[PDB]
Amino acid sequence: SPLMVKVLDAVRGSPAINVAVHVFRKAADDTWEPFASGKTSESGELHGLTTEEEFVEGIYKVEIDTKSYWKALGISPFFEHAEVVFTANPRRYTIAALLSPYSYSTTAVVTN
Amino acid sequence: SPLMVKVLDAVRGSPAINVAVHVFRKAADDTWEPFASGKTSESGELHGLTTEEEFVEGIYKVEIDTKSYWKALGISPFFEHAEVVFTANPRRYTIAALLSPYSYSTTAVVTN
Amino acid sequence: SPLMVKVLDAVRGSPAINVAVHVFRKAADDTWEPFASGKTSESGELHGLTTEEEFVEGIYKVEIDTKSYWKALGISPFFEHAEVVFTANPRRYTIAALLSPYSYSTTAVVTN
Amino acid sequence: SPLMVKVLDAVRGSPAINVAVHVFRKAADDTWEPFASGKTSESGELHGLTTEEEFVEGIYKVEIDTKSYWKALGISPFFEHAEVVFTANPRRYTIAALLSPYSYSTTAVVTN
Repeated sequence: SPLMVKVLDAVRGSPAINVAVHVFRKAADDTWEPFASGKTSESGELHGLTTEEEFVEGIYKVEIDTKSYWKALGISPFFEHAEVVFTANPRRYTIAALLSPYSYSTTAVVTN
Repeated sequence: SPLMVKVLDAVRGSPAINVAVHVFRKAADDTWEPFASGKTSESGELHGLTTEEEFVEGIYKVEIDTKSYWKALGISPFFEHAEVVFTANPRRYTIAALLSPYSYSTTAVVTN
Repeated sequence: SPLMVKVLDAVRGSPAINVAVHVFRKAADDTWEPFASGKTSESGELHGLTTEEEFVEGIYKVEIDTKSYWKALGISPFFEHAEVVFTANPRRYTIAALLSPYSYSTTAVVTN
Repeated sequence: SPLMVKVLDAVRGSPAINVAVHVFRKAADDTWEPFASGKTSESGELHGLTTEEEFVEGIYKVEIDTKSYWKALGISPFFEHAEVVFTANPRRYTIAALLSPYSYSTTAVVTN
């Protein structure tokens, strides 16, 4: 998958497991259409989101839903989800995210 | 204003000046309606976004548009904007954001 | 003070109050000598650390002690303190730090 | 190695390659003695730092030297190195760091 997402938990010092991630792609009419989605594995990583054939040039939004994640862990968080927008046009993108109930950090690692 | 936004630049080590910030509020029909917007001042701060009368309970989205900010500074960034969602229901909220072309961090400071 | 330190708590979404901050300056013999220290106020800010006369060119280390901070709040943290080194030679420096038991972020805002 | 270090570059959106990392362990006399060191590989990762036999309980400091890293890339950074202190006593520790010339973030991921 040319797009991968990795999520860590800053409160517990662990991979964030079973985090829902949704990806959208901007359509010709300026709407966000669902493109791909998944849940992080035990390693905090989300593999197999998309493929090189499907991941064409475009404007993409990656949404990470934190509310459900924190609640299963017994936390009611302030930040409920985080979103980031970028253009695809190097050809492997990793979005690495760090989660806390009142803070998020996201970084793009873009490689060959 | 019960909602304030402060933005810093991690590349240049400065307040991020003239950053466009848009705030949306989720409507009864689950749509994001425009609620408030502004640009950061020389201090990187955005004051007067809203008021206690207007800032009622609800689900809010704060969007920070980085593309225009980086371009005026001669940078074409990878992350184009960042969004965070939270519920309003302490009664002063500060969203502090740190900007880089490949990274964003946002933190909520919620006080009385 | 040409050097200011501001600390936020990412777990609780608040200023980090009463955080001990120590500043060292590298001596001619390559040793870190105590230069200035203080505790953050209710706003999470540490004012009056030093003065323009005292804050001469040099290599400085800012150390932020998190162990005592987290314990008073009932937390036994993994990261016990964080340190950053920079050279002083713009003329107001703010070190802004964000604290979690398993994570720290520090940013320099350097202005006139 | 029960201790691993991974470093990313927030300016360029890449693994930070050839970053010098030094690890110290606090001695009986309260001095920081050199324990282990290495340089990050092309993946931004530093493997083989230590072993389970050598990595006994103690207070450890991980120092990441950014000055040399940024200069080879044509940057003269403000933050010259970052240090974090923790106690070892889960049994695999990953220190993940994100680098910018005016900002650093470090997170501990502690697993089995």
